[PDB]
Amino acid sequence: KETAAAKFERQHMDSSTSAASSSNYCNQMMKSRNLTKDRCKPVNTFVHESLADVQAVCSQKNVACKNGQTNCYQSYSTMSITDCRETGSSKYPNCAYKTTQANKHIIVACEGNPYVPVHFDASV
Ligand SMILES: [Cl-]
Repeated sequence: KETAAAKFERQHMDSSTSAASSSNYCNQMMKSRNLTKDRCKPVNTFVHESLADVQAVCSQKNVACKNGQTNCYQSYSTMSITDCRETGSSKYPNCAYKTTQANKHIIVACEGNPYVPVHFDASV
């Protein structure tokens, strides 16, 4: 079984680019991060910052999670992110995503020792 921290990295980290450079980014990344294997994951955000910078959010601003838990943290800085969401043309096995690039604060849920991101809650 994948660890929670490892799953977060696979689903949400893309430090290799500064930003999505085209409309096909999400189609490509959703496939390669294995988020379309058996069904199309409907919504997924990638963060275009270093792993260290995202990990550091777990010692930034403590805020409530949407679900009412208290282990969420909001980045002090905006970060480059890409939101990927399925479009109406999407039909497994031919998933199709809209790519939306933005610079926004991220909110992550943190757990463990080391205390690291395990869920992507939202951007603001
Ligand atoms: Cl997400």
